[PDB]
Amino acid sequence: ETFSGGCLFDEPYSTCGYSQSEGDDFNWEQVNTLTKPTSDPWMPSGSFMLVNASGRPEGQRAHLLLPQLKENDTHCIDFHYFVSSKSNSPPGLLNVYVKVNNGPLGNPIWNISGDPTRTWNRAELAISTFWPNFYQVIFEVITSGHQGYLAIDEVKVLGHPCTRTPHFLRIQNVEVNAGQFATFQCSAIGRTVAGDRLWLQGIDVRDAPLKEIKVTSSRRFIASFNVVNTTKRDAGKYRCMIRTEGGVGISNYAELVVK
Ligand SMILES: *[C@@H]1O[C@H](CO)[C@@H](O[C@@H]2O[C@H](CO)[C@@H](O[C@H]3O[C@H](CO)[C@@H](O)[C@H](O[C@H]4O[C@H](CO)[C@@H](O)[C@H](O)[C@@H]4O)[C@@H]3O)[C@H](O)[C@H]2NC(C)=O)[C@H](O)[C@H]1NC(C)=O
Ligand SMILES: *[C@@H]1O[C@H](CO[C@H]2O[C@@H](C)[C@@H](O)[C@@H](O)[C@@H]2O)[C@@H](O[C@H]2O[C@H](CO)[C@@H](O)[C@H](O)[C@H]2NC(C)=O)[C@H](O)[C@H]1NC(C)=O
Ligand SMILES: *[C@@H]1O[C@H](CO)[C@@H](O)[C@H](O)[C@H]1NC(C)=O
Ligand code: NA
Ligand code: NA
Repeated sequence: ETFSGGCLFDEPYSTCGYSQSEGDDFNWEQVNTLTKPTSDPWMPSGSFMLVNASGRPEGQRAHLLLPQLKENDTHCIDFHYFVSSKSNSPPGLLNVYVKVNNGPLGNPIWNISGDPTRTWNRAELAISTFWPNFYQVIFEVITSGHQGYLAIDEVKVLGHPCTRTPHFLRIQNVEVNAGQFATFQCSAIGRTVAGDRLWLQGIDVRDAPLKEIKVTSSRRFIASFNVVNTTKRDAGKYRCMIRTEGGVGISNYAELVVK
């Protein structure tokens, strides 16, 4: 029993290999408004995972974890999400995390500050981590203190590149000596436009600046990030990150070596 990674929440979520945490503050609820309706104006319809934020203080955390995914083909994760609030004010933050090969949680690769618009919005994830390696998508709500709803009514894992996000190509470790720049060549397939934010995130390390985006064709660009005048207190793991109006794409972790 492997898992596609995805879930309509029509069956119990453990059917999809989704799980929760007992190490945090609560749990997501699983609802179906067709089988038990609700006259709550701020409630969405259908089958979904819900956070009810009523009588929850600020700071409270709750994780819905995807099965570990061990993909061969370049693929796409998209989820569909909903937020509502009685106040014109948000019920919580929603964060998406990726741990790769059982690693540290790291930072949210994608997040909304949860503005309560009671509509559904798509977001797609383009993760470059493949068999024999694996990763785990983790949905984390953190409550604002005000009442309302955050919901996810379906996650889909498709076997093709993401449409609204470029995806990165394997990026190799970088090795240099001392007082001299270290260049990361974040090479992608797809299109990038104005709004798009592009960045190299290093754990425990101040982020290298975007140095340039060099577009080679309608389907290929390289974003390059320069860590200048390098020392030992610079060495660690780096990753390519693109945020577009549609999703987030992330390369594998490249490592930095200093001689
Ligand atoms: C998001 O969180 C909110 C806080 O937990 C929920 O609001 C609560 O919703 C319930 C609705 O069931 C409401 O209280 C009802 O329950 C009482 C306790 O049993 C009861 O006295 C009333 O309901 C009915 O049940 C009794 C027998 O049990 C019968 O005598 C009657 O038939 C009676 O009508 C009562 O209305 C709360 O007022 C409300 N709590 C708060 C603090 O706001 C939301 O439901 C939840 N959203 C969803 C849809 O998940
Ligand atoms: C991702 O790809 C892995 C590649 O291994 C081989 O898979 C078979 C089908 C064949 O196409 C080979 O040429 C290919 O390299 C898959 O690994 C599995 O391969 C077998 C079929 O499941 C299986 O007997 C074997 O035990 C298994 N594991 C290994 C390490 O070889 C893997 O299944 C695949 N995952 C998916 C479904 O994406
Ligand atoms: C979370 O997302 C916002 C955009 O909503 C971004 O600018 C902010 O800095 C992000 N923080 C992270 C990366 O956790
Ligand atoms: Na939980
Ligand atoms: Na659903």
